[PDB]
Amino acid sequence: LNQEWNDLEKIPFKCTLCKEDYKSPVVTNCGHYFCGSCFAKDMKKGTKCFICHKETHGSAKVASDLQKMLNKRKS
Amino acid sequence: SEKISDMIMVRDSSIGQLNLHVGLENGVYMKFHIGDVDGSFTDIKRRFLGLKPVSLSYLREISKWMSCVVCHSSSTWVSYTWKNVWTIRQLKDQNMLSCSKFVNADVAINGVCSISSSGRLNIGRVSNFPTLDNWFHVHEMLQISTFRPRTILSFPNNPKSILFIDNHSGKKQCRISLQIDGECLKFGSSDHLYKILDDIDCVSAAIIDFTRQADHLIICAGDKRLLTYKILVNKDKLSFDIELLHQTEIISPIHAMLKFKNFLLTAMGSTIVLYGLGKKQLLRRSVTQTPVSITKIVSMHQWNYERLAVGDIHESVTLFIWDPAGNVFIPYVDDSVKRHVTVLKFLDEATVIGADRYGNAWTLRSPPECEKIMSNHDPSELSNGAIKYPLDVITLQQKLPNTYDCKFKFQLLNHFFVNDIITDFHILDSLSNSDRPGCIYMGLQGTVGCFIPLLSKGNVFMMGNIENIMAEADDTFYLDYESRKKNN
Amino acid sequence: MAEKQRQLKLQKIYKQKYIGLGDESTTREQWQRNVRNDTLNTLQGHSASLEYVSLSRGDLSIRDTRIHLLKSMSPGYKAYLREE
Amino acid sequence: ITSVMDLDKLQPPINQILPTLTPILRNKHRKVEVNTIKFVGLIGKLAPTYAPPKEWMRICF
Amino acid sequence: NTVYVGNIDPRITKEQLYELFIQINPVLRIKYPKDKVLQAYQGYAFIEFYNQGDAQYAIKIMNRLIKVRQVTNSTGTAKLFIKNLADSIDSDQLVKIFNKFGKLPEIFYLSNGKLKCAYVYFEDFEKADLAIKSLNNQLVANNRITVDY
Amino acid sequence: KPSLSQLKSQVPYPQIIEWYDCDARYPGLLASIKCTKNVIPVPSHWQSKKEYLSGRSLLGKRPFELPDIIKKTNIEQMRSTLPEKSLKEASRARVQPKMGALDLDYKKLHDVFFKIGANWKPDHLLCFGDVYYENRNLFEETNWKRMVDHK
Amino acid sequence: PGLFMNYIWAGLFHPAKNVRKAFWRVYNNMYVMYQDAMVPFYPVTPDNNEEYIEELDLVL
Amino acid sequence: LEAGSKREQSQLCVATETHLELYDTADGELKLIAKFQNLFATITSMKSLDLPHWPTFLALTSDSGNLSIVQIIMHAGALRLKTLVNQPLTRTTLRRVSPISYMEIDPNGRCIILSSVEQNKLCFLVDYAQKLRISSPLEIIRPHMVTLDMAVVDVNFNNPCFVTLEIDNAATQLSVHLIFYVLELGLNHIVKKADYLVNPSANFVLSLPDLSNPFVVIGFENHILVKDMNGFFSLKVEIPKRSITNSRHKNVTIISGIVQKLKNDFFVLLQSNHGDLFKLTVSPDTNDRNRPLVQLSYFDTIQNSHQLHIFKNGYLFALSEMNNNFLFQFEKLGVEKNDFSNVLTSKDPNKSLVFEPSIKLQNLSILSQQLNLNPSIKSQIVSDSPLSIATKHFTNNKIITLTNAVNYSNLISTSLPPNATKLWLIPDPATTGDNNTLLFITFPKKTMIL
Amino acid sequence: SRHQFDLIMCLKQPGVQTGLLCEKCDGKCPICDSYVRPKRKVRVCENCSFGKQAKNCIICNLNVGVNDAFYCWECCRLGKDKDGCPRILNLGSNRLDRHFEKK
Ligand SMILES: [Zn+2]
Ligand SMILES: [Zn+2]
Ligand SMILES: [Zn+2]
Ligand SMILES: [Zn+2]
Ligand SMILES: [Zn+2]
Repeated sequence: LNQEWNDLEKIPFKCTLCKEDYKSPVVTNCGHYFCGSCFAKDMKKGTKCFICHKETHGSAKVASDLQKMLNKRKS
Repeated sequence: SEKISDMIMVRDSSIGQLNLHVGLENGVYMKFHIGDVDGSFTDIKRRFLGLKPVSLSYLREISKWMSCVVCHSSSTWVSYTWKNVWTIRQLKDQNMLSCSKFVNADVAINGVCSISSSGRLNIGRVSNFPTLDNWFHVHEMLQISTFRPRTILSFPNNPKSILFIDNHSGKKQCRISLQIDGECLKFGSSDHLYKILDDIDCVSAAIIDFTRQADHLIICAGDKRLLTYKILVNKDKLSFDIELLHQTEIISPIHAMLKFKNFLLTAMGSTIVLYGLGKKQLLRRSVTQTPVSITKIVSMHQWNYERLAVGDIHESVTLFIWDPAGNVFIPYVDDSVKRHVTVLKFLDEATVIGADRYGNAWTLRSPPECEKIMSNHDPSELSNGAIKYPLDVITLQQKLPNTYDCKFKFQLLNHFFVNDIITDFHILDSLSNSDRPGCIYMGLQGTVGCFIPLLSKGNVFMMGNIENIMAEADDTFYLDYESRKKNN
Repeated sequence: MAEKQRQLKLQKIYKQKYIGLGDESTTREQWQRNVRNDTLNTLQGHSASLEYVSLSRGDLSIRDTRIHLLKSMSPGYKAYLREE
Repeated sequence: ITSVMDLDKLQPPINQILPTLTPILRNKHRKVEVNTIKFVGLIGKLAPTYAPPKEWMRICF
Repeated sequence: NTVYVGNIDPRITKEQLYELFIQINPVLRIKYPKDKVLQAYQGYAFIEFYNQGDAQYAIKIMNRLIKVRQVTNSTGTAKLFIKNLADSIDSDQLVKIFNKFGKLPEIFYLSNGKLKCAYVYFEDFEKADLAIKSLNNQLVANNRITVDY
Repeated sequence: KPSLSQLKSQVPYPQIIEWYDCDARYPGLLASIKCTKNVIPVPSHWQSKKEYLSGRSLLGKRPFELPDIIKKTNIEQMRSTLPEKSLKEASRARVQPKMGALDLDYKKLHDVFFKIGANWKPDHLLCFGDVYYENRNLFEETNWKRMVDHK
Repeated sequence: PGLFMNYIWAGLFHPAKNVRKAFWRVYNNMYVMYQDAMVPFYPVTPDNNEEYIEELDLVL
Repeated sequence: LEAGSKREQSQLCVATETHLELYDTADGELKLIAKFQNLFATITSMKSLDLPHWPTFLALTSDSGNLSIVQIIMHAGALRLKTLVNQPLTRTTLRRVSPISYMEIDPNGRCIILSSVEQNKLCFLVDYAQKLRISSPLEIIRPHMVTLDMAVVDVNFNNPCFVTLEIDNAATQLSVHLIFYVLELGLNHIVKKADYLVNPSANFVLSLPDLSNPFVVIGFENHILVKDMNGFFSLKVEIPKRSITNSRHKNVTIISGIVQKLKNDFFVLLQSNHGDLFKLTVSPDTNDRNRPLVQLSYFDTIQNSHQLHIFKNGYLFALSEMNNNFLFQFEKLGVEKNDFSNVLTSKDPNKSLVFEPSIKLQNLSILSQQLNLNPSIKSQIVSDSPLSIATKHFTNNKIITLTNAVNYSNLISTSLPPNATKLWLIPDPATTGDNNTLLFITFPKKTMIL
Repeated sequence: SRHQFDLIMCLKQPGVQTGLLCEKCDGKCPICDSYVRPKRKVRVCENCSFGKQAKNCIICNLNVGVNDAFYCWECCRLGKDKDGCPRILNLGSNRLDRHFEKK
């Protein structure tokens, strides 16, 4: 029922900006992931996600959980 | 955005929320909720206060105990938070370059020491805070005055120097009291801070500058006489003098008058009269009979000397145009419904805000069909001569001589009901540096309110949705209760 | 027929509750009074509109304006003032 | 039984029930038409996905 | 300011009359008279102007062929060439577009309609000079026009 | 029973008063109400035995035209209403049946009312004092606005 | 009620006994829903009735 | 509030159309406790009902034609205004037939009674149980009678009575007559007991408690009466007067009239237009028979008062009409009945006393005020940015500047040398257990200490 | 009733008792007779209460009542809510005439 009337990897490993390995990784209020250099540069132009185009507010967490799942050892 | 000029971090005990208070350079102030465990930044709250880098500072106060961070700029903003709201405000002291708490005898609570922008150490006691509950703090045996006040004026050139007039309840008499800036004035060399005029009682008054270098006062006695005095401030003794000149006879009581270009624009019961200044009396520089409907003019107001707006007791409202070379006002727009106006203004050149005796508050806009025409022609054309009117509009005149006389009608633009009787509107260009220009009204039973335009298309949607949520809440709760009894 | 004679029945029931409902043949005298008594009721009723009238009159106490408005609902209040 | 009990664990199951009802809608009387239309509309709410949409159109007629 | 305009082709419309007379000045109203019930046109119409000085001008200026016939107009009782017209462009339309340059035409048509060009004789060659240049080229109804002597 | 000449002198707009206003039980009041600032006269089809709507104009009224924005949704083509199935072939359709008759697109329908036709408002509507008299026809008047502007 | 009543005042008296009869139904329905909401809108002037109410013209 | 167990009748709730507030007393000075949510209706009456066997919950009738009995209650962390019973009545608007604007309550809490102006009057009969319960209403409809001043008689549990001044709407002459009603609990309907025609001047009624067939005080223009229900006694007392009578002078009248009784002492405060405030007593008149003697004497006066209330404390609350409500306590309790100088009696009704109003305010004492701006006839805006509004004050006639900012008082400024930036403060560690405190300044070059 | 003209409502001062509707007339507004979007309970006068009469549906007044009766939203906007007791007194022309024909 779809109404027209009305182990998945969702993490790209290389950046959407660097297209390179995540270094000094970043989390947003989404599951977005960037470099520390990545996310800072996008806000120089874009208001929102490079992907969702939802409101980031410049809000960025240190993403160490990324480096974890980017470890072969996880956490 | 811009480089950070200053920053502070404060935890307030009640909520335990840990707040990052960030000034900026360029005037923008900001605040952040901070997570204790995670460290996240949420709940960004910005504001714009003055133009100058901010440089915050921090204090601890009451009213239960409380903490607020004042903000230094062109003016000081305190930025406390009452229960689960937070309100930046200003402070009556023009500015303070840095501010820090102080405790002393003589008994000090809220006491605070600081350095003025003149660079001068001083003490203060911060007293009233505008919580959402009260929000305006009043300042100035059994105490009864015999004079019951009548009106208040402001000098047109001097931005705020306010004049006051009263009336006796008894033998007709009138007092006048002026104040510039903080506190009153003495009368000449006299002890008294007021003047008493005798045998005059003011139906309505206005101060008007016929010439740029002087100011005059105009009173209407009930006797049907129009008296003109002259205001003299010493500057700097400083004291006020009032100086009699003319006596002028009038047919009507004159419930309204104002300053049109160089002139008194006074409103007789039926008709408009435009006075200039002369020696020995003041003299009629123009007259306009009104269209048939209007019996009195209760109030009237202008737009940049081009246009008038004229209220009535019973009928609604009318707009006019000043026609030079015709030396008369020619009506271009009327209203549909009967509305008893107490007061009336212009938010804009095509629109109007008003009130009623009965409590309604409404806004009337003049239609675009009339805006193209009034934009593409010179006013002298309207009375007689050729304006090319669409086929339809004329046929409404012939079909309805009474209704469409003018011949256009305002489209009602807003209407809303507030049970007071609105006495004054004040259209403000901004409130405390806010961008949105508000219009703040004030009522009879005592009130102040405001109409703020929402400039979004996005907000008006949200706010709309929230008004609909809270509006029927009592119905929703009740349907959930009924249906939860039906089945549980 | 059956409907039209219901209509009469509600007319006499509504007129009792809401006092003035003109029917078809209503004296101008009759209609005008109902217009006078609703204005007097509204003027006194709203607290703004009782002030605004009291101050304008210069009546000594708000309360006395409110009785000035109710006695006016009687037709013999014009006569009664004249004999004072 | 159907509204009370879970659908997934109904024994017949549903997808076998609904096609048995559609020829019952032709039963005239009333007790049958009333009690059936309440049963069919139940499944429209609770389990629409079972009968294929050409079956729902056979009911709409 | 009322005009009888007759000898109309039984298919001329009020719209076509409007386009025709509108150039003379603002119109108050037009009526083509038709048979009460069959609505068959009666081959004449009243054209009401706002200014009698316009009605009179129209009478002393458009007294012109419409759908094949010369219209008889009475009281109710400097040459330039245009090429590449938008076919939807008729005399009226042609008049309104160039009248701005000064006192002036015919959009020439054949069985299949607007034929594409026409002329407009201005009372002044100064007017004509301004028409050219300020029109030659610029797109009129999607189409680019050639305005020359 | 005041002659209308007597009755037209009281009134600030003497051109409304008519021969019959003389006979009102209270003409002095009626003439003053009728001439009040915004009152709109009673519709004129009283005194007509015709029943308000009678034929001569109504014979030729055209069926209906969908507003243009809605006509963009293409429904006009899918269901042709202006101006077929044997009864056996119809009863075969109840049993089969056939699906996807309209082939309408749901995203397009929604946008016409909301996104594209958000501010679409009808061309003429009416004004405050326009009652609809029996012989008036709006289809002319609407075009006459459309005509004056474009030419 | 105001913008709606403009249509209904005229024929509320009227000579016709029929036109009159039909408008009164509508006015009766309105007066029930609105008693104090019509009060600003009545088409009554100082001359048009004997008494009027002198306190409607008062301005402070 | 704040007290595990405390009950005291000193506390008061005050309403205006939309707004509603709650104040406390017994601290000697009236405190604001709570302001409640925004009501969005027009409150046309409010009367506490205190019913036997338990807080008190104000019965509140408004626009919307609902009789709404509301209990202000503590919920979550702040006071809320919680509703119990809203009975439907008539239709929504403020309209003459609809039974609001007069609501008076049986003093014991047996029944509420409502009226209109003209047509109907209702009486609802309250009861308390596991949940509050209202009886179906009790109706009386007198068709042409517009009503003024419904005031209600206390009763000792006999059967609730009430008195009104009704004037007929359709008659040739103005005749405004006083009319008693008795709810008969036994048969359960409202009866009209006595009907007496009084002069057209009649203004207001008030209930005299006991006289141990209840008596009412009827304020006319320039005099008072009291009347018994059976007609046995009609007593005139010509109301006193000022000496000066400035300019326009109305016939006087009486606008308020509480009754406060203690320890056989019966007295009633009864005030007039001008603000003058009088006291009555009704005395046995031992010489003739034991029959009433009525006495008007003078009190402090005050500004006009829409309604008056007296706490079980000596405190008095006067709700002013034009602005600025008050709270008085009276120490003196007025001039004794003994004086024949300044006191009027029912012996002869025709006689008139003149007095000189005393600005001293001897009998009462102010204790409190509440600044209200009841009328604000004009105002200006001064200082856009902080948003100050300048306006007057009607009865006081003093300027009032009403601002949005944070009030900052200044005291003992002192000149500091030029160009300072920041500033600090530390409790002085040198003297431990002393108020001494280091104040630091800073300059770009230099740093100062104090 | 909205469509049956002979039936006469009560229109007296509503008391504190709630009207009831039979299973068959259930879900209906007593004024407009619509099944949609209720708002407020009905309230009927005492003199429509008393004995056996109180139980019967406030529409047909024949069958016994069970559920409460609500006014629909539209009847609470216009105000027809508060006119009075919304109870039908007579059984009406339609109900009688069916009855006699059947027997
Ligand atoms: Zn990267
Ligand atoms: Zn995202
Ligand atoms: Zn039923
Ligand atoms: Zn309904
Ligand atoms: Zn009943």
